[PDB]
Amino acid sequence: EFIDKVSSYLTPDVDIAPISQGAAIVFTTTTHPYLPRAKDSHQKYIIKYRPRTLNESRLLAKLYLIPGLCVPQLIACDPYNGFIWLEFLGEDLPGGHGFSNLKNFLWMHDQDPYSDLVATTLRKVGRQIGLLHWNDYCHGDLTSSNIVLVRDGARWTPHLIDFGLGSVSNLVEDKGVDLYVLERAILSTHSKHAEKYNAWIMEGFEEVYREQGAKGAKKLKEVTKRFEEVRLRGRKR
Amino acid sequence: MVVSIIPQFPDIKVSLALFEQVKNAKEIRSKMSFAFIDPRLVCSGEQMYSAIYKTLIEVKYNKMRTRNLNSECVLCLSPTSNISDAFLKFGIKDDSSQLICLKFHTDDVDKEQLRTIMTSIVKGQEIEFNDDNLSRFYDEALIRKIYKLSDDFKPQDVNGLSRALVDAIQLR
Ligand SMILES: Nc1ncnc2c1ncn2[C@@H]1O[C@H](COP(=O)(O)O)[C@@H](O)[C@H]1O
Repeated sequence: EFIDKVSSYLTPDVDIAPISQGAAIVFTTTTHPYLPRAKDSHQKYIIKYRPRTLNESRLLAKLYLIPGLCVPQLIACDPYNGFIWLEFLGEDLPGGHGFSNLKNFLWMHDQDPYSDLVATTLRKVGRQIGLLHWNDYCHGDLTSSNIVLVRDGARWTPHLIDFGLGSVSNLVEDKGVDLYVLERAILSTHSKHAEKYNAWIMEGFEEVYREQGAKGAKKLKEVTKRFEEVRLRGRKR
Repeated sequence: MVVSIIPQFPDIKVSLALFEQVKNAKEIRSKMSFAFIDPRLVCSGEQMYSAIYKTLIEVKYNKMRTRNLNSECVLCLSPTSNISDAFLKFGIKDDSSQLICLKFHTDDVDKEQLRTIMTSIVKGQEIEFNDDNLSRFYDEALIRKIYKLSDDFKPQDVNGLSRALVDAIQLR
């Protein structure tokens, strides 16, 4: 019934392919929502439908304006019917290893992760989270599926997606919980290398804060302390 | 000139034309169906089309605020909701030397007739409505003031600037 309603809303002139359904439904389309045919610049786009859309759209727009932060373009918003159209980020990994989110990238490299490529990519993931928190934003659902790698030649450029549960916030408690959710998501694969991955991510996070002089150093101490407290309160005592 | 459709609104056509060396902007204003838009505030087709999209979403699914679709689209170019402010800032001015001529068509549009009508109104030279030509006439400093962009925002190119304007349009 969702398919009926969406295709009726869009009309038959907009192709759609469902790719994900959670507790929002996500499609891809080759049709740009407003540029004349062939005057757009990308092969495909994302349509995110909520049968909240406003919150996510507002956060995507605010984050784009922050130097260094990598988020998908907000192309169109219909808050009356619950549609957001976004830039499609990422691609299929070679060898059938899946969509280029962080989870799949780590699985692909899990037998041999000690490379410049893996360490550097994970440090860049941490930099994104560091920029987000430095600027007093919170992701709210920071798993390895919500970090998407975009190919840049032989490198990967981490982007953040899914700001449905995001917020503006200068609370260190919010920051620690974001970090803890990612740490646990990464640990949950049971990989022998999961601790090292989290270590590389934290290196990138810390680098961002230390680039902000004495003020950054003080703020970082605050965050890391709270993060340690969250870890303690995270398991049975 | 270009005639376009928004995919989910198949029966509405929009015509867009760009003019330079305009000599009679004051006259046009005094005789103000078309919208006459100041290209100093328009850096790309992406930005213009995003406002056309917003116009149709607002009118179909929320509330039209102004007289017609042409005027509603001028409002939808603005980051804020004061109608008079939008008309003043995004509409042509007495000193305008270029303009965008926009019209919503709610059959197939008679193009020869349309060109004749536009030429009877505008004293100036039509050029192609495209990004190469829009890139000649936008004023980044003015855009930054009107869309309230921070100096810390430093796009490397027009696409980067356009993306911020589209954001403002979609979230108005
Ligand atoms: N901008 C995007 N680019 C590529 N894939 C996306 C994008 N947004 C969402 N997805 C896919 O849709 C799934 C669900 O998205 P979400 O509802 O934002 O959690 C994600 O895990 C991605 O696989």
